[PDB]
Amino acid sequence: DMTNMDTRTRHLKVSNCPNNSYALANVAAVSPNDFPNNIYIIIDNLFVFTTRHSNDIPPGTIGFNGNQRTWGGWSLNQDVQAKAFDLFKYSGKQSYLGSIDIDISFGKAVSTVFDQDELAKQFVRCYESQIFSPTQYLIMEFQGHFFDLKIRNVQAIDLGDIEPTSAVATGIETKGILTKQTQINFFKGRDGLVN
Amino acid sequence: DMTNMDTRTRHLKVSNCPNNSYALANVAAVSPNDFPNNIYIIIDNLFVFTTRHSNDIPPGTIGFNGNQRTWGGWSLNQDVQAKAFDLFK
Amino acid sequence: WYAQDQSVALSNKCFIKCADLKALDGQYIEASDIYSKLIKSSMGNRLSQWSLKDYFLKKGLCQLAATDAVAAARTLQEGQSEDPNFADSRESNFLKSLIDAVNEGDSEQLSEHCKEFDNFMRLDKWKITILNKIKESIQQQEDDLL
Repeated sequence: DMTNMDTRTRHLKVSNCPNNSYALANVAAVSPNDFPNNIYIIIDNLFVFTTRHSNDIPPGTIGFNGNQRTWGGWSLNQDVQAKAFDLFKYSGKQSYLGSIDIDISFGKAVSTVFDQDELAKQFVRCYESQIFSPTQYLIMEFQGHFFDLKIRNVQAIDLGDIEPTSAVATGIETKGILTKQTQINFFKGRDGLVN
Repeated sequence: DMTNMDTRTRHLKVSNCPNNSYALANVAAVSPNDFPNNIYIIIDNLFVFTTRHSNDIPPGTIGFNGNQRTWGGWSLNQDVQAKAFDLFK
Repeated sequence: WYAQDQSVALSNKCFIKCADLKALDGQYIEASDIYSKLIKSSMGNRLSQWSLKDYFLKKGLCQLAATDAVAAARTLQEGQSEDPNFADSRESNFLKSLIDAVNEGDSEQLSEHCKEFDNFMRLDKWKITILNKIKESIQQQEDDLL
């Protein structure tokens, strides 16, 4: 519910993620004072994240896992400007994901065929109700195997298009919230090993 | 002694093993309120494990090591059903 | 106090050993900061050129022991762009290859690069301890990886 919330810019210094749970949640770990919980924030007007409260992160600092930092091109202890991001006001109507495409990547590799459905199920289960843009690196653990998941392309549609008429867009600009009905496609990883 | 036991099913979460020593121990580490000590418990009617009391795991959750997950093809935080076991019958 | 006395050389030497002890004792960020101080104080002097050639590498190594790969990357880029001699120096190439190996998380490749660096320039205990710490960080990463 974003009808009533502040959107002021706050200067937060990127830091190490506190533990693997927050990284596995695909959330920006922020102090309770910095931002409420489970709310969308955009940094640099480019990278959208969902806040999660963490008592180990003092006010004035933002916490990120490694993949998000590599995606953001941020160094440790570097300032970034973060504002509250409203997808509904931003995209207007292309606020849902019609089809989302992800690289799945693994020395511990496995050659067996991977059935996309379980990856889709567990991915959505872990990261439901989150704003997603293309080219996003993430870490996700499956059957004891750690994978890096790199969103290729996001197709953004409004809730109501029976036939998807929005082109599969690769730009960071397009954004949509993940839902069960999203057409999730997987292909070979950053590693190129996953079959 | 396995003659008497609560055989009722419980929904337990998969988690990282509490430490390497427990992974070596090859015992399902459970809280005292969960189930007795030194007794065989089956999970999904297929995966058998030996309970051992463990205060670090709260009631209602089960700890696993990577080998057991990989045997079961399970991801972390996965919800599974656990019951008592008796091989002799 | 040597900086207060305007004695460049005494301060530079004391800073070298100070950063050495700080990096070897686990305190990478402050040691790299002192190496940045050494770089700035020694920049533009033809007598301390060789020292600079070493400094950039040492700073990158310390920042890489602190799991800040981007920090070693900027340290290397600063060394290449600011110091022409270090740009063509084997130290710069060793630092890029260390950065690349840790980017891939390929401990084998890292071990190899230590071997070639030893092959032409015998490595010092300071760098061995730091690089062992980086490898063991790949191994702690491996422990995380389950």
